[PDB]
Amino acid sequence: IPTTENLYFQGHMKIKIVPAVGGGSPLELEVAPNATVGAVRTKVCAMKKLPPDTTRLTYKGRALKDTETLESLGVADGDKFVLITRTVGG
Amino acid sequence: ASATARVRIYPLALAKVVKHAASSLQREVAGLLVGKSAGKVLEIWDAVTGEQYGTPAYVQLDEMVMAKVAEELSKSDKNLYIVGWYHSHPGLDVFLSPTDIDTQKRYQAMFSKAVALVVDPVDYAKISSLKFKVFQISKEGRVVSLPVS
Ligand SMILES: [Zn+2]
Repeated sequence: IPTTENLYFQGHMKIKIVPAVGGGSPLELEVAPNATVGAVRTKVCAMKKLPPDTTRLTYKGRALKDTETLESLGVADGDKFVLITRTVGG
Repeated sequence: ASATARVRIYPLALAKVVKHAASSLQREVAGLLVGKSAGKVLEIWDAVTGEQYGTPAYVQLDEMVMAKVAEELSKSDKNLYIVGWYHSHPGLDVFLSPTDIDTQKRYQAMFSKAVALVVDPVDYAKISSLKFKVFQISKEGRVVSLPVS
């Protein structure tokens, strides 16, 4: 058993992240209740080759702050988030 | 030059954009473009909108509009998705402002073939047509107006 194998299985909660724009694959991330929304969004942005400062995660009907824990939101295995970006004109 | 070679807009989708814009000459309006890519062709199948705040010089679509629309499209059996956004520029002519460019750069980061449709309801092109363009930021970072049909 590789020393880092333990790290692979930390947190058996699976969450689905839908990118709001484009038809690209949703991500199915394995996370812990103690994870922050920011930690999730960081992994999502890494996977999608996005910069870190341009998107937000949404859950139910609200945008999430990166500092909130998944635990504090009542997130459960299987829940779904959407990754949005701002739509602002001038 | 650019990720999208040309844009095909379903006539009713265009009509929905124009009517939305024409119904609020006193402020900018915005919404979302729904469709799919087909190779380098971007197909716009529908245009949808929702809660927003705007003035004659600015508009922001509530972010939960995008969230709702994306989740619905993802859940459905249709292979359609958000492909871009639109906004109006009443009496201000058709271009991407610095604000718009920033929004569009962010759309393209998530979906390389994304486009921004800008309509000015108070004007008509020239045979007449609707006063609009579909823009994309090119690979070298310039705003380009794409061929539309
Ligand atoms: Zn604009």
